[PDB]
Amino acid sequence: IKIHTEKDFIKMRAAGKLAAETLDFITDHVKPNVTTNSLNDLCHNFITSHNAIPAPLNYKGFPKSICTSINHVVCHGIPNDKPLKNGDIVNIDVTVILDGWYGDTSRMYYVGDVAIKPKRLIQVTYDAMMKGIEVVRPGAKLGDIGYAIQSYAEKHNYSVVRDYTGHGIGRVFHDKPSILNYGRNGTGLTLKEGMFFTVEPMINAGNYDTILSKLDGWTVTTRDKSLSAQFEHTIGVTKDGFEIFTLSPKKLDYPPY
Ligand code: MET
Ligand SMILES: [Mn+2]
Ligand SMILES: [Mn+2]
Ligand code: NA
Repeated sequence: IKIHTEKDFIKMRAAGKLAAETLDFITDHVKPNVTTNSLNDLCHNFITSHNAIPAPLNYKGFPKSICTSINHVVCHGIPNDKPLKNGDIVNIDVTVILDGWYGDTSRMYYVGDVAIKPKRLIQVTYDAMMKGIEVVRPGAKLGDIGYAIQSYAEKHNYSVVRDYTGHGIGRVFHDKPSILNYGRNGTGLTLKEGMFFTVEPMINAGNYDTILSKLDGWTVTTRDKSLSAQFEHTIGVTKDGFEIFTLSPKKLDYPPY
């Protein structure tokens, strides 16, 4: 696990800011009848016009510049030509590379008028992410992150996806260690100043089991077809706490926006 210094923190602040600015920008474009392919092109040109690279583009063959995951899609959805429908929920997940450093962040968006139950799932997911980030400091352990997220989700009768995790990040997209979204207090490796990683819980309204698309090699869905929501931030461990690199500059942290 790589230990970074202040010079690298400066670089990660800039990459994370741009990733978060991409998500602020896309907000007003998420409407009924818009396709995820349209949203991908909007984000692509925003990213590149800011002197940066969309990390997902051809990453392990991924065919688009962002991930867009609708309703029972858990993560890694591929932008396509289907119109978004009133009542849908969508995760938009952006990663930019700026001067060689990766900024990774996602948020949930409402499409038109959304029902009470999807809105509850979204809110719980955001809150759970923040419970996880909030334990981070040198001497805390990875399992403390997972316990905080899992406890918060499960107290609301939701489940935590096990098969996909957060990750180290910096000059690499996906580095050590794996940041599990479930766990037990006081277990796992010890956090240290200078570590960078993501916190990206996926929370299901039903059971935690997921399925990977046999057809596109990427799209993950809930096995029970229940709704799933996700938020993500890129963070760093400081001398006595954490720093989030991907905060929305416009304070568009969670919907409604
Ligand atoms: C094809 S990019 C998959 C990236 C994943 N959504 C992440 O946040 O790491
Ligand atoms: Mn991401
Ligand atoms: Mn990530
Ligand atoms: Na979803």
